Amino acid sequence: MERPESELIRQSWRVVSRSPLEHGTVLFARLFALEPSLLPLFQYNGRQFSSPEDSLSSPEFLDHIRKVMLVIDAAVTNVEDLSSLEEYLTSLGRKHRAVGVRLSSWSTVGESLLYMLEKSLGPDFTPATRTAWSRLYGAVVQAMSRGWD
Ligand code: HEM
Repeated sequence: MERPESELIRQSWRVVSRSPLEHGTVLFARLFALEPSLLPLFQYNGRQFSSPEDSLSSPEFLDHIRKVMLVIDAAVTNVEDLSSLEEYLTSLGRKHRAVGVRLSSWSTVGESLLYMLEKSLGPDFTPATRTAWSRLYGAVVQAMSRGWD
């Protein structure tokens, strides 16, 4: 990730980072709207969520969203030199393994992240901004993939 894209990522993330659960709530609502077959992957207290709105009522799931947003925040923090996060990201890929699932739906999660950013930023979601985030997301998924394999 080069310099120009890096300030773009930082600037755009500031808004998000002020209310991470409200934003991650959009990401996951979008995710389950696009691919409801991912809903059963998130099971707490020996229960499957029936509908996407059920997931938003689960404190365990909302806490999961906060973890996701904290990891994206760590990626933003290290956007200039990710290799600093490489080991952690490989360990995160290992975690998915695993608990049970592949990362074959990585693009859908990526499009849900970009959806949340588009909706939050509005006119500030420039072509340059989208491209920067797509590349950052791609870099994170690659490190996680090294994890998993
Ligand atoms: C490729 C599609 C993905 C799927 C289907 C998926 C699904 C899941 C599932 C089922 C869990 C376990 C939930 C639980 O039992 O609480 C999980 C954990 C997690 N995921 Fe994802 N995930 C994907 C990609 C990602 C990406 C791209 C990131 C971040 C950039 C991410 C960050 C996390 C974090 C931080 C956890 C918690 C890890 C821990 O407890 O140590 N995931 N994911």
